[PDB]
Amino acid sequence: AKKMIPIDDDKLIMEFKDDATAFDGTKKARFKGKGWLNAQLSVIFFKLLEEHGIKTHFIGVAGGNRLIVEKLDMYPLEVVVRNVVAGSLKKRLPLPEGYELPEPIVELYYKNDELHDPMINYYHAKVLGISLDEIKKIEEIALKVNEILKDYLAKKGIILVDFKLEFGKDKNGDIVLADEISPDTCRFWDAKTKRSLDKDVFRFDKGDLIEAYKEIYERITGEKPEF
Amino acid sequence: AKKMIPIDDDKLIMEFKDDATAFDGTKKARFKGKGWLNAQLSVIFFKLLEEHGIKTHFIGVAGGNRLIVEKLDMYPLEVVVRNVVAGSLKKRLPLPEGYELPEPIVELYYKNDELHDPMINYYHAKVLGISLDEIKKIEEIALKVNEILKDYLAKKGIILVDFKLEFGKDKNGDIVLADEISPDTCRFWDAKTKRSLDKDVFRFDKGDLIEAYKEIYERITGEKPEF
Ligand SMILES: Nc1ncnc2c1ncn2[C@@H]1O[C@H](COP(=O)(O)OP(=O)(O)O)[C@@H](O)[C@H]1O
Ligand SMILES: Nc1ncnc2c1ncn2[C@@H]1O[C@H](COP(=O)(O)OP(=O)(O)O)[C@@H](O)[C@H]1O
Ligand SMILES: Nc1ccn([C@@H]2O[C@H](COP(=O)(O)OP(=O)(O)O)[C@@H](O)[C@H]2O)c(=O)n1
Ligand SMILES: Nc1ccn([C@@H]2O[C@H](COP(=O)(O)OP(=O)(O)O)[C@@H](O)[C@H]2O)c(=O)n1
Ligand SMILES: [Mg+2]
Ligand SMILES: [Mg+2]
Repeated sequence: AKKMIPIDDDKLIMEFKDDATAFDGTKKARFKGKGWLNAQLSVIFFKLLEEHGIKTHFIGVAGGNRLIVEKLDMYPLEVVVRNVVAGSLKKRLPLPEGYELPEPIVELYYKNDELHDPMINYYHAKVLGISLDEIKKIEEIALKVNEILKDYLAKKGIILVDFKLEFGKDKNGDIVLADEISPDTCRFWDAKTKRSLDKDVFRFDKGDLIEAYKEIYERITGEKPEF
Repeated sequence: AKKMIPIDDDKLIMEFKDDATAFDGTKKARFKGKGWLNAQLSVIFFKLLEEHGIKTHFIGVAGGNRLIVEKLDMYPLEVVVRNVVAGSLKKRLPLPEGYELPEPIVELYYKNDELHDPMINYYHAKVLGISLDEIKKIEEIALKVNEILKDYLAKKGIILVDFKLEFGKDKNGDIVLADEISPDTCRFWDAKTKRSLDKDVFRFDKGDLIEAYKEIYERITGEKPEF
């Protein structure tokens, strides 16, 4: 869904594409303007998190669908935080879609195509070269990001159902929030109707993706998308 | 593979059957004497662990295939400890069968038929009513059991590849080792040849199960099985 283009030893161009993919790449479509929306929303979320003292890779914008970001030594992880039961959590817990969790759940996934991103725990992570201290710091950050995003979104009639983060290490060996934060990588539900305003619209044919992503953008910024 | 028969409020009969099952119950056979072997080996392992200060449910033997055990409030968990890469670990880590782990891996599985025993982490466990303190105590015990069994077995030319444990709570709220410890619930490899002396013989048609289980029994006790 994104192009990464080097600049020097220090930074990268992160370009968001109009392509959407689901079910291990077996479902595909293109949505004009999706790249733009995902980029803008990432910018907005990264700026919010920075103000709250979250170290992120965001440096700046490079016009349109492109962000300027700090190059990191990436952890091969996808870190999922979950507030409300949806998606794959229904295969691990005998709870219905929409069940409100008594506290957030953090799941670790091994980012590995050959193995299709299997869930892992702290012991697997250690065998992968990720110390317990590092894992603990990663989850601590993910849970803080959760709090800030859910609070900020709740005040806008949006429930943060779950979401995925990625992380890397900077030259100082600090753990820095990376990749993207968009309706591609989060579940957003309208607080009243409880309907999806995210990639689930594309996954399960729930309506128009662009319209749902625009709606998210409008309800967050108070403005209509210019493209 | 086992019958559980109540006695009073305090204890249960644990009866080991000759039935073997694999691949979510899609492969089945009966092996005369398997019940006997599994019972005896469980007794031997529970006695070893008790001597080492592991609290287990073992009370006594009730002749033949039947053990007397303390009734516990069971945790709905299967706790897997792994020393050498085998089985499902090959789908989570890009490592070959027989790879020696730099340290043991503990995996938690939600004992749930509808969901087919999915792997879980500490956060899922908490939603299931299992506190972090409880999980930490459970893994602490599993890792101690690992050390004792692998040491004791290594001195007998047997590598403990991985194994599954189960636990419950007694009336004092102590965490007590439960269920069974047998060639059904462990991977045992001959140290020299590295061949399976466990249920994998039945899983992948590697030879005779009874002969492999007898071999385990003989190499552990120094005596031939009487039945
Ligand atoms: N700051 C960063 N430095 C280096 N790599 C990054 C950074 N942020 C994200 N990445 C990586 O760049 C890629 C972004 O493109 P994406 O479409 O997400 O690829 P993928 O299909 O591998 O997830 C991902 O592999 C992601 O982990
Ligand atoms: N001390 C104990 N008290 C109560 N239940 C136990 C104890 N030890 C084992 N169990 C449970 O009894 C059953 C033993 O029979 P088993 O064939 O293992 O059944 P299952 O197919 O459910 O694993 C299991 O459900 C196990 O969790
Ligand atoms: N490879 C992945 C997997 C999940 N996710 C996101 O992480 C959250 C958890 O998704 P999930 O575990 O239910 O997986 P799916 O339902 O997406 O298959 C969802 O918001 C997904 O959008 C992601 O961005 N990338
Ligand atoms: N339901 C289960 C699952 C695994 N196990 C044991 O736990 C260890 C880990 O097995 P595994 O995770 O590779 O699963 P399988 O290879 O048995 O499918 C093996 O020694 C199994 O014999 C068990 O006793 N009961
Ligand atoms: Mg990605
Ligand atoms: Mg059992």
